[PDB]
Amino acid sequence: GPGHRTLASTPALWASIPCPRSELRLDLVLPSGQSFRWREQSPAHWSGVLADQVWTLTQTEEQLHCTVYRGDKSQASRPTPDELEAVRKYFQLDVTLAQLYHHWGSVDSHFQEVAQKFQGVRLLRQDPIECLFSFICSSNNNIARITGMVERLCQAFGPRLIQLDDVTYHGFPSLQALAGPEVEAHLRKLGLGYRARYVSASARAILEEQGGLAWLQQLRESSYEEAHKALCILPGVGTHVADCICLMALDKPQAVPVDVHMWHIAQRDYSWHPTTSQAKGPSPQTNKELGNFFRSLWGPYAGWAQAVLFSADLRQ
DNA sequence: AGCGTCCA
DNA sequence: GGTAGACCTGGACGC
DNA sequence: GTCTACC
Ligand SMILES: [Mg+2]
Ligand SMILES: [Mg+2]
Ligand code: NA
Repeated sequence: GPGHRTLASTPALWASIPCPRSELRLDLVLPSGQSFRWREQSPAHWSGVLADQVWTLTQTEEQLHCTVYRGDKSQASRPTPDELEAVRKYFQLDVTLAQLYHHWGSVDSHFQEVAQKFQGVRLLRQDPIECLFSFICSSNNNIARITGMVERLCQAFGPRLIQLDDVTYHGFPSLQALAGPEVEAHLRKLGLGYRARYVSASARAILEEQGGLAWLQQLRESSYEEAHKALCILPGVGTHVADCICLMALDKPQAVPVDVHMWHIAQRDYSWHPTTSQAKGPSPQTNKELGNFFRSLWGPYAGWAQAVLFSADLRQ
């Protein structure tokens, strides 16, 4: 298929969004375990599926440049303002990150030192279905392997979009695509391990027991506490996966996912121990306490602060 | 040399 | 509710 | 990281 585009080579096909590097660093956000569907197919150019279409993104110092491959056999053209609005919404650019960074660093000198090096780590606003099933795949696993699982999931069950170079892009699967009684065994052949049952069972649960796709909108509109509790009914979704979905797709900025990294960070960088449990190792109680600790430290956007330290810890 | 343990 | 241990997969890497 | 089984 046609080539992945670069900004310098095809400038007619790109349009810009005002966005300084202090507000966004694509190389620190897109491969850091929020979305698993972006790839740096050319140096400094990131390609992936965003609102049912393939996009490539690249930055200059003050602008985010975007290009869209529409693949309806239409003539190539730069993104329209309406199309760019989807990219603006995905990166939540109405939130001003430099002001959050000032607050987090003011209350936390360790955060301040990390943030000096890791500018522009913000939170994507993801589709709830893509986020739910990607994070069901993430538990007790590593980002490289999760990325391959999500890719093969989309390849097998999501609609084909377009081919660029040797890469065939697919949309994320629907609930209905993942709900069949044959889907689990297929996802096992695709190497999802014991999470194959969780993906298929969770799709069935949403369709058969929760009212379908509208339930995720209910949870978007619900409090953090109510959305967090409700998600945990799903097979494979415990408190960490539920917090990932709350933070990254249901607009709960205070949700703080607590994984192996955040636990290591708490111990190493904060010398933290739980005070609501005599036993100090990970447990339902101590994981709950740690998320409350980070919220008390960083404030209402504590989950966004978590994403900064998580991105940095993947690099260290 | 590559098995087998650690780890995400 | 607290606790312990099993668990798919496959890269890192000590021995 | 979540599940299941046992206290
Ligand atoms: Mg054309
Ligand atoms: Mg559950
Ligand atoms: Na420090």
